[PDB]
Amino acid sequence: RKPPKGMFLSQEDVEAVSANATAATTVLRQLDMELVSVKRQIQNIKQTNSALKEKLDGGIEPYRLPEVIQKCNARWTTEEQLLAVQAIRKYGRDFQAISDVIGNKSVVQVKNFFVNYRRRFNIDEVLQEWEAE
Amino acid sequence: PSGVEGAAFQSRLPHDRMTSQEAACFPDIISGPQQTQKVFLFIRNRTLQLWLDNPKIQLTFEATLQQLEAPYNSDTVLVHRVHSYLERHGLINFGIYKRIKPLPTKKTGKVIIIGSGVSGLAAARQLQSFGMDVTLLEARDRVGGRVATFRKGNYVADLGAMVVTGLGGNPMAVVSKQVNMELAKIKQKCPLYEANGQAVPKEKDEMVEQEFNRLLEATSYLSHQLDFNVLNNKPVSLGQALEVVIQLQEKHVKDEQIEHWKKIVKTQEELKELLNKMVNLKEKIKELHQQYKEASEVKPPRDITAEFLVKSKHRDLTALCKEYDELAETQGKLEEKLQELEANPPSDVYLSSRDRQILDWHFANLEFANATPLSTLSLKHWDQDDDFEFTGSHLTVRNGYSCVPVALAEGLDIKLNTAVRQVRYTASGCEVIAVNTRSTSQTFIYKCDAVLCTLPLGVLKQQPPAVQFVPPLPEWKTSAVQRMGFGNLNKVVLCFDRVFWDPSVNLFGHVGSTTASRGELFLFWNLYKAPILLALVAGEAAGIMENISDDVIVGRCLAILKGIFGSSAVPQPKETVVSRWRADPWARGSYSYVAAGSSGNDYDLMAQPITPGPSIPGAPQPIPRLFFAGEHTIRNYPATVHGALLSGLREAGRIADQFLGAMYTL
Ligand SMILES: [C]C1=C([C])[C]=C2C(=[C]1)N([C][C]([O])[C]([O])[C]([O])[C]OP([O])(=O)OP([O])(=O)O[C][C]1O[C](N3[C]=NC4=C3N=[C]N=C4[N])[C]([O])[C]1[O])C1=NC(=O)[N]C(=O)C1=N2C(=O)[C][C]C1=[C][C]=C(Br)[C]=[C]1
Repeated sequence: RKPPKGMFLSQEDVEAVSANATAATTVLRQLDMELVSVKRQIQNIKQTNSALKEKLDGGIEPYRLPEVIQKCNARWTTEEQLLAVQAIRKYGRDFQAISDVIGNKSVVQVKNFFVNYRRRFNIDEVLQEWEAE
Repeated sequence: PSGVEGAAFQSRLPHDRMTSQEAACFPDIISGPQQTQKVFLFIRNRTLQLWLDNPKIQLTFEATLQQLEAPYNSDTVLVHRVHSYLERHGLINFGIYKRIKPLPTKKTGKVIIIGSGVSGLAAARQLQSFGMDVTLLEARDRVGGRVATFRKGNYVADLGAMVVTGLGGNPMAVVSKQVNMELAKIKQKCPLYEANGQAVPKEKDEMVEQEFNRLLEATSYLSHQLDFNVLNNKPVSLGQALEVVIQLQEKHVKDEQIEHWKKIVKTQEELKELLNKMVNLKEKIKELHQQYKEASEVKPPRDITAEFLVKSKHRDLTALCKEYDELAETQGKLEEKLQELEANPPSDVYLSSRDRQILDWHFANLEFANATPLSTLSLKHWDQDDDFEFTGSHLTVRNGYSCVPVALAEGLDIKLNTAVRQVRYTASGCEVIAVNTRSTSQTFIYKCDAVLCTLPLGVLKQQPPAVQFVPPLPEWKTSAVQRMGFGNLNKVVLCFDRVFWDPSVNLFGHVGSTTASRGELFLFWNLYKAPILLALVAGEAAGIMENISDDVIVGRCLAILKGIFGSSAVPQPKETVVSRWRADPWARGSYSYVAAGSSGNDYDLMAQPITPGPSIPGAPQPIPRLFFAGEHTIRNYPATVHGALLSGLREAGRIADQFLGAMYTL
């Protein structure tokens, strides 16, 4: 029914190795080589990759900036509102970023802000200036 | 199986079915009612049993009826027909029995039998008992032909056949009861020893073997499923098939390694992408921290755009650190996932140098068994005789196989030292012209009704002809003779004054160094009472080694034997013999095989008798005159003693039918 388990033999594969006297040792060399021709290319990329690991040397440790650990808040200070308005100019609709930047405002308060002050801060205008970049 | 059905089996017959040959003797029965068929069948089996249970004395129609029971011993016309059929075709009363009904008063018809092989001998005894006048012509100064047994002092070794292949349904079983044979079983434990003389270890041994068996199965698959039987006109040999299978097993081992390492680059090529995105992150991160520091200079209280800058760069920065952290996350995983792949690769090779050398010994054993290079066997057909394998374990003839021919020979008219040279067969009869092998100009002429030819196929093959047919055999016969294969296989008999091998071990193999020499002295047999070792030359070696002198051979031998058992365990041998069957003019080989481009059907062609044309034109078509028996004429049991012996039983039947008529078929 089927070739004794393991043993490999398929219709096309067989016509391939019998086409002439040395198709035998031809298809076996084209593969012996495709092997070295990939083993080499590994050892190459291995060295390329081992250079890059030298560049990432020591990680990014000495450039981290301590955590902005700080609680939320309900009132908008004139301070906060100005920071907000600028974040919008620079971050568009990324309410997440805007939040982090202002510091003590939740990703929601932010979107709320967007509607209440939309009127007085021409937030339409601010957004379309960000869009124009 | 056993009982009355035990017999039918032990007689190579189906117990619950009528054979092709019964259908012809008994067409009335088999075309008739399912009911009588069973009566026939029972009578047959019971009669066989009767014979089998006591094959040391003749079994008569008298004694048979005697021991049957009603309802079956009612129709005595039938029981007679049956006992007669079995007697004629040699299923009962064959070999060496004690005869009850004495030998016919005057004899009828005259048969000249060529060759006193086991087949000839077997035929001769049959016809003689059937009341015919028989004479055998034998070129050699002894009987048994390809059953030769070296005898000297106490040394006894066969350079001919030496194995009996299992008593389950073998006629030799019957014979071994009739004749003094010491049958001894062959313990199939066979240690191999590498070229250097170091025993190959169980780990390898068993794993190589089963690859061999797996390789054979493989070839069978190519033949029956993938229909790989002809390669641009040339028909495929088993060797061709085996190579194509091994090639494909390499081609796979490679295909593996490729898409393994090919699966590594693809990963490295990810690690590379990562590290680039990861470097250009450090770049920006480094370059931002700078700016943040600059904008942090501007000492508070700042206006808000300057505050915004500080706050904003501090996000932008930590934001990109979150990114670079996760890329260091990935980096770590990709990097264990390469210790994964680098740790377990697939297999390095299909077979090591040392493996494909042991596998060769296995291929050697297979060549030994077919007497030929695997590159000559027919793929489709080489093992057609398979389903007829006897049960029971193989044996050897401790006191030498000749004991059998010598016993069949007893009471027969045999002319030794008589080489047949021409067979003339014409409408009114045959004449056979032999010469004396000793002084060859001295001539002999034997005239007879029929000629039974047991010339080995090697002999029938010779160019120019060693025997001449007049008129020549028809092209349908001679083509069967080209087409069939006649192999070769030699023996070396080593006679020592002491055992120095493992006494309890029957055989052990030497592993040659090359494919080309895998046949050479590859296997030794411990078989006999005296200290004799027996070594085989098989396959491509067998033929080549015939052109090398005995001394050189016995040398290469002792060497191999010292290499195993230690350089001074092994004395000079007291007596040595070296067979050369291809060179032996009355054999010209060892036994047949199914050559590529043949088929078992050629064996049937080999056996069909020849019928000479008319003398006077428009005289009626005669009787057939020339008959054939022998190892090469028995489709289902070729190349064997039992198989010859049967072919001879067969012809005696067919000859009697022709010349004494067939009473039982009415
Ligand atoms: C060779 C051989 C060896 C070495 C081994 C073996 C063998 C072989 N095998 C086989 C047998 O042996 C055979 O087959 C038989 O024997 C055969 O028989 P036949 O047919 O009968 O034939 P022969 O015998 O040959 O006879 C013939 C005769 O003839 C004569 N001639 C010729 N010519 C002439 C004459 N005459 C007159 N004139 C003229 N011209 C001659 O001389 C002769 O005699 C085997 N088998 C078995 O069974 N067993 C064994 O063991 C064997 N061996 C081995 O080892 C192996 C094989 C086998 C196979 C298969 C099987 Br299943 C088993 C085994």
